Amino acid sequence: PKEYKKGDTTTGVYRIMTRGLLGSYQAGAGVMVEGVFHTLWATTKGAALMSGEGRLDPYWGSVKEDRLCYGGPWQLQHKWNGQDEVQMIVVEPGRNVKNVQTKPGVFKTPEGEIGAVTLDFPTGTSGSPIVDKNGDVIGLYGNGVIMPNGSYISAIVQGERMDEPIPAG
Amino acid sequence: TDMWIERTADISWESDAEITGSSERVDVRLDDDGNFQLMNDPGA
Repeated sequence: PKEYKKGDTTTGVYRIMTRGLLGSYQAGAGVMVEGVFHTLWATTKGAALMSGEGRLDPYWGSVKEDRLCYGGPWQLQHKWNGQDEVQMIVVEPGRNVKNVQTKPGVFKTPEGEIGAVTLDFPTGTSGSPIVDKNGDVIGLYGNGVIMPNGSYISAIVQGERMDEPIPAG
Repeated sequence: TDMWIERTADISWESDAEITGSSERVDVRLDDDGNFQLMNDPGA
């Protein structure tokens, strides 16, 4: 019964699937970088994930910042430079993956400030990575918030790289 | 467990998205005979 081991952590973009009553559906998306899976807290709320022949357990998270990672500390380090356009790697449930280019905006936080995108995709797309012109992940597609005209914008969810103690077996 | 993950794309900026605003990704794997599997497909 060999689920005592770390699962597959191949670098890439992933769909997060789960079982419902009648079948399976996509709960969200995420990104695997440096052997660590990154997603929003809201997509799994900490549930363990099967990956290949093993498991990934939650490692660190922040409900407030809507960030969650598995298999090690938060590795994503790059941020939107505030000027350039970005590309979202859109992992919409039931759709082929596509890259969509967009100009983020700065939007008014009480607790500081945040970049947001005007792109409006279903909430099962949440946790899809957003990349810069180098393919560096600058954040994740956050859950949308409603504007005065009834349109939605979504935060670029991102925070600081966190430290890992030196591994030994 | 309750939930699992499936690799569906590589991480990259795409030139073709830059030019038109939106591009479907072309992330392919090939079996022994040179036959394609489309990783990006939701049914793969």
